[PDB]
Amino acid sequence: AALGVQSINWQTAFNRQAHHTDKFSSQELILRRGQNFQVLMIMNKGLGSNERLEFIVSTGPYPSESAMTKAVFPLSNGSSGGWSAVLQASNGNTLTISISSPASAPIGRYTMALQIFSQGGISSVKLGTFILLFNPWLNVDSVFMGNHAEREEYVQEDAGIIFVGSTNRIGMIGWNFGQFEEDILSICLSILDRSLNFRRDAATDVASRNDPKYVGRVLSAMINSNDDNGVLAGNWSGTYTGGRDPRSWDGSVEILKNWKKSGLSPVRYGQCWVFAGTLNTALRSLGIPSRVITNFNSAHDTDRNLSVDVYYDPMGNPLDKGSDSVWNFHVWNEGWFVRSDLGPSYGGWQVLDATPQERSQGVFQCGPASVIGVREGDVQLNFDMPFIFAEVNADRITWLYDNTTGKQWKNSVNSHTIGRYISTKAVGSNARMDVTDKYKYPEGSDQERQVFQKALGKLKPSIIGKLKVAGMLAVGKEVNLVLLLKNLSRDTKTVTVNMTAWTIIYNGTLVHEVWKDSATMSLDPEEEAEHPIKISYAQYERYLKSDNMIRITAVCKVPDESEVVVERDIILDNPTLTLEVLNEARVRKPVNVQMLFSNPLDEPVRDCVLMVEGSGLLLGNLKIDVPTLGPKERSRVRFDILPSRSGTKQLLADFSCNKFPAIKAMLSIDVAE
Amino acid sequence: AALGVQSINWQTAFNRQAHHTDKFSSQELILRRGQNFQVLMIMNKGLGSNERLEFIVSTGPYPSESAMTKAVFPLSNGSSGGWSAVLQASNGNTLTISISSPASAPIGRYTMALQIFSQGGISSVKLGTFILLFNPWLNVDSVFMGNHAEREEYVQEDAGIIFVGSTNRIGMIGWNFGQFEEDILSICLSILDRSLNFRRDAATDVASRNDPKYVGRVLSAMINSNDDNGVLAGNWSGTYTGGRDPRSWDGSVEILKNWKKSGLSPVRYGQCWVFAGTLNTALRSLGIPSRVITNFNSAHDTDRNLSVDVYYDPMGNPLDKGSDSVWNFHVWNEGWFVRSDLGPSYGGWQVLDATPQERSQGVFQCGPASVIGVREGDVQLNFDMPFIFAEVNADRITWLYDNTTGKQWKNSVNSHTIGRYISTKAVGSNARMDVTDKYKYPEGSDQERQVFQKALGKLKPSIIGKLKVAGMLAVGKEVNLVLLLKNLSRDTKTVTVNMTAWTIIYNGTLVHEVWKDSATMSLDPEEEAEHPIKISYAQYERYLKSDNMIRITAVCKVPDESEVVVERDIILDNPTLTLEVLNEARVRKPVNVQMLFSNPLDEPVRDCVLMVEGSGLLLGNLKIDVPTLGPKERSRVRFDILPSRSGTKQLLADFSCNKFPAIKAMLSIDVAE
Ligand SMILES: CCCCCCCCO[C@@H]1[C@@H](O)[C@H](O)[C@@H](CO)O[C@H]1O
Ligand SMILES: CCCCCCCCO[C@@H]1[C@@H](O)[C@H](O)[C@@H](CO)O[C@H]1O
Ligand SMILES: [Ca+2]
Ligand SMILES: [Ca+2]
Ligand SMILES: [Ca+2]
Ligand SMILES: [Ca+2]
Ligand SMILES: [Ca+2]
Ligand SMILES: [Ca+2]
Ligand SMILES: [Cl-]
Ligand SMILES: [Cl-]
Repeated sequence: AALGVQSINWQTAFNRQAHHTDKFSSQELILRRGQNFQVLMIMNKGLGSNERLEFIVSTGPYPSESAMTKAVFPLSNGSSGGWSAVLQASNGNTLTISISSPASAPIGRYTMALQIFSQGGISSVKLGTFILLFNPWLNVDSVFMGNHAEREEYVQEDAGIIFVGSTNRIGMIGWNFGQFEEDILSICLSILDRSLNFRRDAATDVASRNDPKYVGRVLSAMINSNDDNGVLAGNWSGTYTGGRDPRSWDGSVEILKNWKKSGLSPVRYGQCWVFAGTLNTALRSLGIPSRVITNFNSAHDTDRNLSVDVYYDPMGNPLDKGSDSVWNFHVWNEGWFVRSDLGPSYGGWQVLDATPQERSQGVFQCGPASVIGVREGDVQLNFDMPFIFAEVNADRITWLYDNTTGKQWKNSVNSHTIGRYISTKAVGSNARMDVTDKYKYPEGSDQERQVFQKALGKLKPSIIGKLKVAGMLAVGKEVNLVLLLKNLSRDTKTVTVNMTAWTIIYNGTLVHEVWKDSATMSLDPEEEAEHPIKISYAQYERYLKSDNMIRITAVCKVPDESEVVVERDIILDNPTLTLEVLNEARVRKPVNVQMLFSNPLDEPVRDCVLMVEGSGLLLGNLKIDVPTLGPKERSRVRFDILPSRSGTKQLLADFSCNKFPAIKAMLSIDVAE
Repeated sequence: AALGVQSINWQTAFNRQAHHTDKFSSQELILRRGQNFQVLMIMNKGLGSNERLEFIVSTGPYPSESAMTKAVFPLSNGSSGGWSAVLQASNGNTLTISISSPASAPIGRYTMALQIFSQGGISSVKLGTFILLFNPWLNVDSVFMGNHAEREEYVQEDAGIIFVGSTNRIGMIGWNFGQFEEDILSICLSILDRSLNFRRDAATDVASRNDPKYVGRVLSAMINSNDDNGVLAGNWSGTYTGGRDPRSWDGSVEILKNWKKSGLSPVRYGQCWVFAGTLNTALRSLGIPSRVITNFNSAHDTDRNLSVDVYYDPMGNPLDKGSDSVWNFHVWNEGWFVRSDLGPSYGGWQVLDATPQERSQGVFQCGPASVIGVREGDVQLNFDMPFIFAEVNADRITWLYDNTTGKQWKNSVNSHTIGRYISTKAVGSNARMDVTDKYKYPEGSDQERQVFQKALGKLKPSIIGKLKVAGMLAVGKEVNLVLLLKNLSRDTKTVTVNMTAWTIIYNGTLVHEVWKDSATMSLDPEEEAEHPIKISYAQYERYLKSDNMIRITAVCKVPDESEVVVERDIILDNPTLTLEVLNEARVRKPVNVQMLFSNPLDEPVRDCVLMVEGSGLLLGNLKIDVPTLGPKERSRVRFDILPSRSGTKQLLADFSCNKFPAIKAMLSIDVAE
């Protein structure tokens, strides 16, 4: 009887454990390239001296050996370095075989078949399928990350922290990456089979999947629905009808599953941190060490001159006049891998940004950009460095613009305001890790100025004032500020002060004027004076958005002297939302939790919805409808979670209502077992 | 100045599109009879009311008006049914003329001249030439085929399917008719100027080219080199030195062009499907709807008694005795046209056979034969009905013959074995369409025997055994069969079993004995016995031909009882050969393809040649030399094809080496615009 296969034991638990892929909820054989895995093949008879087994693996719709998307190798001792199979032992008709794959193999879904040469004939049968990912544990793999602690954080951690807020009050929201949640790995993999690149040339695309630079750039494009039926639809208008307020999301899970479930229609809506969290999930799921980065005072230089313009009118009104803009903050990602295309000094963290800001080669894609290169100003290197360098270190010019006279006139230039407190979650904790020094030389140093010039070269008053915050700033309470002015001349001066307050979106989008006022003051030499700014809840509540941001401006003028513009963006805190576990947490053991929220307003809050999730704590997202809550009353909502993986877990919740959209809350929980 | 032509616009693109002749690669004006075409004739002046224009068309070496091979008609309305010219419009000196031809005009190359009567004189000038073909679109043309799908398959399709194999397992080979390839039409037209009929009387020949029955019969003679320096030299010997193995060809293109390239020397070598594929090409190019028919168990009755004899000796050897013979299968063609010579009930499909088996009027020609007439047994009607009727319905007599005693004796008579699974490619797909019901009444039905007698009238054991296949049959593997015997007697019987195994050509030609064995058995009443028949690769490899067929025979004798003859022809499969395109296919876009072949033998295969072709995919035939391939090794050959016509195309390959002649592969490819 001709040689043949009766069955195959993939020893999935054993291999996935050794390959560090055991956390994915999938039942599939998930492996990482460049590392051996062992299988048991039960034949119908003993391997004959004149018989031969040839293993065949292939990925993509057009597998070919020349493209490395297909390999044929014989069961023969020794490793060719690339694909190979070694007969480790024979017991009866069972063959213990060790299979090896090259460190540079394309990632993705593969099929394995067995060609059998026996008795003057040939037979072929499919053995099965498996998934192959990047290997951060393998020294020769481009995504190699040697340190244990870092690799765990940047690859194995599914709970994260993204910094937000403003440079004056940095905050943070929890984010459920959930790369191990059911179907997430599958969906992230399917993204590559849906890109513009794949539709253009599937054979070439699949072959390029052995490159983190290529995979990274594709994802920075596919995470946004722009140009390719990607995942997230961006919206910075303040009005999110037809979707969800970008701030209500708590993780990447619901986003990706909704994308797939909707037949791949855009998920509405997202803003930069949503794009980043989702991209991070994809990157970590595929094996590319990655983290999320927050840059405050992030500039969008559409001019390629490393300079951005902001405008105000004589009355102190901020204007949306230039195509460029400065965001309170912008979030993006960094992937870890060598850069064979740039050289040995440019490996390490690489910037990747799925937020659609600047078109690259016609489409909304961004990165990878060597962070090391950005710091040195080597903006001629791929990819998108001019733009990225601009985000972290463009100069900022303030202009005065009077539409009535059509006259425009330069006021000042700030070369240190843009690119501050660049942050990312610390390894092993929620602390804030400041990586500003990695993106650029110190502000005020001759070096950052030399680099700026270098980068650009490649691409080409009596009155002083200050806005100070007085007392708590929280949605529901009145806003109290103080404009402090001082006369630094030896002559008494008369200053005319025009002020305004506008609610804004975090990127700078102006929503509405909520307050304005003018005043004239008499200041003797050295005299210091102050003008109080009071904005009631009744005045700002109507036009305040989930960003809880307000732009305060004061244009001060003295006869014969240029205007003095005093700026300040303030952020009002949301009332507190709390989560509490009512007992010890143990895996597979139900634990009661309760949400607490007190309405600080004189009116009730309605249409209250509580959204809860957390990988390893709850399967998917829990949605709970909470009844109208009277003024000064408290809502107590109880629900049960069911831990599934022991360790330090993160439970996140969002509480949205008519007067308070997207109030966030997070609770760390230690699950034992 | 006298009236004269300045230039003429044949509006080729427009007229060919209307005449359904736009697919031919030629630059010439190709038209179909009975349909008008439009030309623009720019004269040197206006057409005077006293001037006159006479058009003159002519075809052949002796253009004659009474023979319809020459026609003179005035530029005046009133379509005289046949040739005519109508002045549709006059703009400046440009005359828009519409020319009509008769539905019964002779096909072929025509010259068109113009006679001008101006200013009391006469001038004459040649306008140009055009090609005129049959018109299956014209209701009054004898080749008319009203159904769209059928006409598209039988006239416009250049990719085909020919069924082969045996009654025990019907296979199929792809064939590239290529009627639209460069020079093919021209060559097919030239065949008519090279026939015995043309050389005999060119004047009458060309005049007769208005008759599809005539054109059809001529081609059935000229496709074979016999008697007239025709195209193909047949060879059924198993040895093809000095030419190509009949099974290596993939189409009619290479064949016709070679015929022309060699100064009309015979192309070596062909067998029935090759003659048929080539004839089919000629028929379709000239405009005669046609398809290829495969008849299994095809009989060659040379005695005209509708009976064929097969002989075996006592030792179980098949013998080559008697003029007749029974082919495992035989291929031929059917053309579609009315039969004015036979009557209203005999139109439709007409048998045409270019394979030289039986001379007709001393020439190797065959048909047309009304298929409807064959079914009815109307064998007195032209042409060659006795022979064709016998091919599909002759009775088979099995004889025993011992040359040592010179004695011969009947063993059995079979009236159902001849003419089975008569098949043709389905319209629009590669499915097998069985047309047995068109050639004869049901085997076993009273009618079938009524017609058989009618046709002939116009011309004038205790042991039962079965041969069964044990395991797969493939060139390289051993052959395993079993002779199953059973004694149906009430008394114990002793049976002597003599067996043999002969490699054969598909037509019955005996090549060589590769195995023989004898055994005597004693079987009790109802007892069943089995005798194993095992033939190793070494035993048959030396005598197996490209046909890959072996004839197994068993003559069982019991004292006082007649011999029981058990027969079984088997087909060994060739090792697999596959083609795979590595991307989408689009017009003018080069796309890579890969050939996959694995050597199953313990020895290497040499002289490896890969032949590839396919209309609309490659211009002509691609020839690739493949390096020697060691045992158990795989050959990885890559090459590019260049789609030139959108639609479903057919790629064909032939891989020949010393140990494996003519391995076939076929791949359907969808070419986008
Ligand atoms: C120079 C004095 C002003 C700076 C510190 C003021 C004390 C508290 O700091 C305030 C916070 O309380 C406030 O909610 C946020 C939001 O924008 O802004 C900070 O500057
Ligand atoms: C009675 C035996 C026929 C029943 C089918 C048994 C399964 C395989 O059938 C065999 C094929 O494998 C073989 O290659 C061809 C060639 O002639 O002949 C068939 O009978
Ligand atoms: Ca996109
Ligand atoms: Ca700019
Ligand atoms: Ca700076
Ligand atoms: Ca001939
Ligand atoms: Ca006969
Ligand atoms: Ca019959
Ligand atoms: Cl998954
Ligand atoms: Cl031609």
